Amino acid sequence: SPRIVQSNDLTEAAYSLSRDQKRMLYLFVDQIRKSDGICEIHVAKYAEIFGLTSAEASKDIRQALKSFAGKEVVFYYESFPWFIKPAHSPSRGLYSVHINPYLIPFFIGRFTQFRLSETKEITNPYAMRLYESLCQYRKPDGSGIVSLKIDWIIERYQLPQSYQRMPDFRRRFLQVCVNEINSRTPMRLSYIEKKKGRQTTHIVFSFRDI
DNA sequence: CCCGGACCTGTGACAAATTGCCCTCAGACGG
DNA sequence: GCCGTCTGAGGGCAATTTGTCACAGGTCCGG
Ligand SMILES: [Mg+2]
Ligand SMILES: [Mg+2]
Ligand SMILES: [Mg+2]
Ligand SMILES: [Mg+2]
Repeated sequence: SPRIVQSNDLTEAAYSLSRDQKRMLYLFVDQIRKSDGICEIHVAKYAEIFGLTSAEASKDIRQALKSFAGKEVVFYYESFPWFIKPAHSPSRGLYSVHINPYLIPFFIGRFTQFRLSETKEITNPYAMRLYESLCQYRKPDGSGIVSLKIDWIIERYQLPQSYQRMPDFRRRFLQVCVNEINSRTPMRLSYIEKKKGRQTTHIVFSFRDI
């Protein structure tokens, strides 16, 4: 199945994208890498890849696409827009898109890689971003260990402000996303909290392959 | 000493957003 | 050439999940 590879600069960039937008983003990165920035998406191809109907596929592409306008990317800093022209459909069931050509070197570079089947069942976009960043530290054999700082998680993934209250961080982001990964990917994930005084400062993740 | 106050935790409520579903009807094609 | 079928572009839904905040209940500080 398709092998995603991506620069670590993208794995650790600051942005806010939905699940549907990240799914499309994987195919753009795949298309670009297999080579001006103009990519293409076929409704019927998207539907088969993610086990959707043609109807529900069309709805996902259309709304994702019009929601890209105004979206930006920050590499730690420098900010860029994803698109430099609105999307448009030349043919029925087919969409044409214009990626910011200045993003090309950030896609292809110290790199991260995973098969697309590993992620196509994750629903929460924050849970996707976590699985990508763990992959960045994965070994050939399938294990790894990493400590991520809570302030850095909040900035890079752009979690909403009420998750600055730690019990909400635990309840609505950490537990759910560890649970999706353990239920929806071939990984098996555990964690422990590092504290300093009263504040929790980092989360230490350990994982292996099933 | 115990207070009021500034921290921290977890849970119950509700509001706002997203999920996979359902139905309608015109476009493109082929036989 | 007309029509039957597969597409996909629209319009909606209720059931779940995600985002937000009040309040109970712990500690330690300082005065
Ligand atoms: Mg959808
Ligand atoms: Mg009393
Ligand atoms: Mg009680
Ligand atoms: Mg009290």
